[PDB]
Amino acid sequence: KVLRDNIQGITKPAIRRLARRGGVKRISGLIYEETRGVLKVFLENVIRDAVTYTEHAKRKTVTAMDVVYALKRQGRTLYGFG
Amino acid sequence: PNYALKFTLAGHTKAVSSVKFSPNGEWLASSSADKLIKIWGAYDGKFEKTISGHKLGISDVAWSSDSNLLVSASDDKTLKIWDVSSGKCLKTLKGHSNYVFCCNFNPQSNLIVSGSFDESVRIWDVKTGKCLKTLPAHSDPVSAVHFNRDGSLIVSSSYDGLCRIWDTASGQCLKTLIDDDNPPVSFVKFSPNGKYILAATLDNTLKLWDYSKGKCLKTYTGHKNEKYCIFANFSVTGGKWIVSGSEDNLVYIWNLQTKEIVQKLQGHTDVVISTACHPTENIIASAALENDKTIKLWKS
Amino acid sequence: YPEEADGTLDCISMALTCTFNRWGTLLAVGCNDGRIVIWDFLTRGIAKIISAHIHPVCSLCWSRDGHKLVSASTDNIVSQWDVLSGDCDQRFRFPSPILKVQYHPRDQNKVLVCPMKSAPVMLTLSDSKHVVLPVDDDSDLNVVASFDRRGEYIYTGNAKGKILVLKTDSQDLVASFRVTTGTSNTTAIKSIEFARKGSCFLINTADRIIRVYDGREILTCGRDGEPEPMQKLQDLVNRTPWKKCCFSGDGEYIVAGSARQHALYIWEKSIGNLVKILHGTRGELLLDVAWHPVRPIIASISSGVVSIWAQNQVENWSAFAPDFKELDENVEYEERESEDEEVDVTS
Amino acid sequence: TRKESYAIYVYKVLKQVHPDTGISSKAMSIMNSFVNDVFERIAGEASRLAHYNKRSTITSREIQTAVRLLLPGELAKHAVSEGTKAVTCYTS
Amino acid sequence: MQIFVKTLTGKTITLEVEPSDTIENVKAKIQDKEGIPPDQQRLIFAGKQLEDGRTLSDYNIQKESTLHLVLRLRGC
Amino acid sequence: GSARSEPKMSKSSQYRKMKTEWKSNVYLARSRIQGLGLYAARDIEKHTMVIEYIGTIIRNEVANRKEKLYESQNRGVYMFRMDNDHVIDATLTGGPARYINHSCAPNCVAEVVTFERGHKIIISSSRRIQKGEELCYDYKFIPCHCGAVNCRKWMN
Amino acid sequence: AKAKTRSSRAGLQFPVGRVHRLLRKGNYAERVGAGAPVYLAAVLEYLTAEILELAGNAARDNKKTRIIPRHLQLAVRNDEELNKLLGRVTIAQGGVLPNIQSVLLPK
Ligand SMILES: [Zn+2]
Repeated sequence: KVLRDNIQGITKPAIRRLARRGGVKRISGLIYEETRGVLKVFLENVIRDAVTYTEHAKRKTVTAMDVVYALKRQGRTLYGFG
Repeated sequence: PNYALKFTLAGHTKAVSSVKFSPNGEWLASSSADKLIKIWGAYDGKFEKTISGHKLGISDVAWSSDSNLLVSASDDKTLKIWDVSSGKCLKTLKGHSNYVFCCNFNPQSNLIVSGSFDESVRIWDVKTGKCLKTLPAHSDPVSAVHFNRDGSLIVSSSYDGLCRIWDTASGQCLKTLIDDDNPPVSFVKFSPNGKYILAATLDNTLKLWDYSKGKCLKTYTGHKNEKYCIFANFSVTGGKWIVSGSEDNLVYIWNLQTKEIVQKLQGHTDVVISTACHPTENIIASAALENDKTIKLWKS
Repeated sequence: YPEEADGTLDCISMALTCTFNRWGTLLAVGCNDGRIVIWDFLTRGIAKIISAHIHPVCSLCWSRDGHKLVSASTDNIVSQWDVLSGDCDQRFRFPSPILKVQYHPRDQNKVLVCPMKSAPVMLTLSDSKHVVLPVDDDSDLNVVASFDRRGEYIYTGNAKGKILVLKTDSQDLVASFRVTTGTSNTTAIKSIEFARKGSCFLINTADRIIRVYDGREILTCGRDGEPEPMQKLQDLVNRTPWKKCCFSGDGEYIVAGSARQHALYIWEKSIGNLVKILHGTRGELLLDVAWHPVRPIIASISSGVVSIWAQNQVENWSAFAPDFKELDENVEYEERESEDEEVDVTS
Repeated sequence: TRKESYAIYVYKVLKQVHPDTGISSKAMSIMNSFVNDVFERIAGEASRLAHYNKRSTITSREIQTAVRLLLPGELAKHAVSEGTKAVTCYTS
Repeated sequence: MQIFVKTLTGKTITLEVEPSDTIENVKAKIQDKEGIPPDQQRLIFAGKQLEDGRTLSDYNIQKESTLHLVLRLRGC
Repeated sequence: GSARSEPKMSKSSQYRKMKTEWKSNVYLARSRIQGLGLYAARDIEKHTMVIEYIGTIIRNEVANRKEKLYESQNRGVYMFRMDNDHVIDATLTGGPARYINHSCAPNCVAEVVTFERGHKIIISSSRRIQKGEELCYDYKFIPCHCGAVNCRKWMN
Repeated sequence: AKAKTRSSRAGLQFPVGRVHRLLRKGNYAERVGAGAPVYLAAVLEYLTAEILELAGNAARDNKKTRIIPRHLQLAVRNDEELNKLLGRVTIAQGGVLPNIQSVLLPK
């Protein structure tokens, strides 16, 4: 079970809706690929700490408490799961 | 020392390049560049069969344990994997881009080296024949490939006197040897122990070079080798003997301790391209180029 | 000594075990569907594919002559092959499934076979005259045994901890000792391996501790001895149990593979410290580890993937220049203005 | 009244990694505060892990996990090996 | 006392020892006559170990015996 | 057909930062143009410095005997001029840079930055040269064996 | 018997008993294991060696002999991962890197 893509899977109208939630009127063209790159970098920096907590706990299932703790170390405290 | 002529092996369309005896007294084919390998004999010139059908001239042919299995170092940048009783192209070796000068089966009969000129030297498999490695064999074109007594060392010659003893298992040679000449070395080889290598320094002084020190033992005299391709031979049949090839229509046979002129044998009509030696009997051939087109057998 | 990634083998999946000859030329990859894939190093090719069986081929062993393998499976047949054309000479359909086969190194009519439950009994090639190796206790149900290096003795190992030594064919009880595991609780044995120079050997115990002994020391100990180990190896940080151990090409660098994490650990015989931890694909589980005898490159078998781990000669090749030493600043020295030995060349 | 510092150990490590290189007092105070800072961070992450698993014991396992969390990439890939080598030499 | 040690090379060695010595003192004597440090010179009687914390009478050693040795890199 | 029968007839500080990493820059790698060349196990970036042409300074006249030395052992086929005043050798003892080849698309040029100890041949970069690309310089003073795109197949 | 320090038993340079006392008397946990101060002393030693190597290199490269904090500032901010470790740390008496933007300079 090997996967190939879905870095393109975050679509073009989804980034458009996120920007129009942010209060943005008019968007140029390269913002799509640049935003895909930024999102991939941030998700790598969260999944590293989540997987490290999991492998230390001697399990095989990423629990939501570990995502909350990884975001706690990043400096973005999340409320509403633990 | 009264080595006398016995036979004559004529019947060539182009120049003869080499003679190399069988390991145990079997055959001596017409290893020439005439698109012809006629299986001639070593005892009486016994003609066996005709193995031909080439595109260009063969620089030298390899040899086998039964003195049958060949591979052609022809000048058409290709190599077929030959057999005596087949007459069929098994595979084709590709990876050269110039004259295929030399190729060998090791004494363990499991390697096919193939020397080149623009340093597209590839060591091949006998069975499969898959592309493995380009080797930076020198800074110059290669003029000799050889395997030692056991088969872990590869000597190779240069145009400035590089005696690089290449490793078979790793691929990094050990020791660099030199002379004060700038020698375009036509041929180097091993010994029955692998420690003494006879290079080609072209001012009528050919030296037998040591393994570790890189010195010479005994620097010979009286020979003629300044431009033309001449092989290098030694004899273990009776006592110590030194046999080589010539240029002035003679046969060079001497002894090691003497370094003298004690025997030269007239009978040729060209620059001697090649002599060779036999382990148990004093059966010695002596080949020459297009102005002779014969291979004259000699025997005491 | 291996330090890189250097490549791997995506040739035939479902790899299970391998070993080498004396020379280190081929690679007998054991497979799940009853196959032995043979791959070459210096030509990087697959010469012969012996489709032996359909069942999981468990054990393998090369002989000295370079002609005679021996294997077994859940097919439970003590097979044999030859590398010329795949000639199954003999076929011993036997009960009690097998773990390990082992020749005598030079008297290669005699092979040594470990069953599932009872004692290892020395089989042969031609006749069925198996030589019963008498184990006293027989209640342990997993007893492993082997030769020494030269085939001069037979070393054994139970699951209680008692070690017995017999002569290679006439079974002289010459050495007897129980291992000094813990204080009140001993442990079992899972493998004992041997070198190619010397008679040092390792004791793969099951309290996560490798113990190392020498042959001369236990022959001095003999019957009712307490041999102290040359070396005690473990890894207290990661708390790791062991799967398969081996030796170096000289018996200096112990290569023990993990059983949890897909990692190799390498020690020294003399000092006894770790020198390097190897790594690979972090999402595998490793089973078999092969050491190469004359050139230190390791093979690692997990998930059908076999990897080649060399060190690339990053120092450099130095074939051309033992001469030509380097001067850093522009050093100038421009003032200057200007048959002894007869060794048998035919030897 | 006797304080505590790491001056002699920075002396020893500097004289191992360089033959004849002196060090002023300002840089010595900098290295003292540096080692106190790194020690506090690693022990903090170790204590948070030992509370999240509901264990009650800082072993070396949690120190390894804390170093692997806290140091970015290549520096972690050297430091883990150095620590494992030190413990394995400590045993025998 | 004049004891002998049968090492791995047959080096049947002579010493100036007494019935009132320890083990480390004998090993330091072999250190002083040869140069080999005392971390390995395992004197062996009937296939066993002799500890470096005993005398020469804590194992019933008869004088002018012939002992054994196994080399051991306990420099570690 | 035979060849056997035929006879054989701010800049200074970053530069010293590069000087502190000569083992760290490259390793002696090959190139299939002729024998060796120089590759990299890294990506050589823009304005990254590589190598300095050092060795043995020939005087004004000593090249007129060095050309005779070239006929004994065939020693130096690796030339690069310092200036009208001097030439630098790299054959007896000196710079091991004698395996930097040339293809007719050269990825480096020659530049001179002068120290107190004289003019020095200094190499920098102007682009991100990637991993394994052969470094080779234009000569501007035997055909080549590279097989390059839009290649002159000569020396200069 | 004799008394070997726990530093020289493990082949280190930093102390071990001091680290063990600091772990027991900081209330980080209730029970400190055996290998933990050894492993942590090794980690601190490697980090101190890694920074002092680059500091000594810069100190040789400015023709001085000692190390003053300008060399520590340069050897930390010219690096690539120690910059990420010491991201929010001001070294006193440090100064900044020589950095000028592009378009300020005349053509
Ligand atoms: Zn080109």
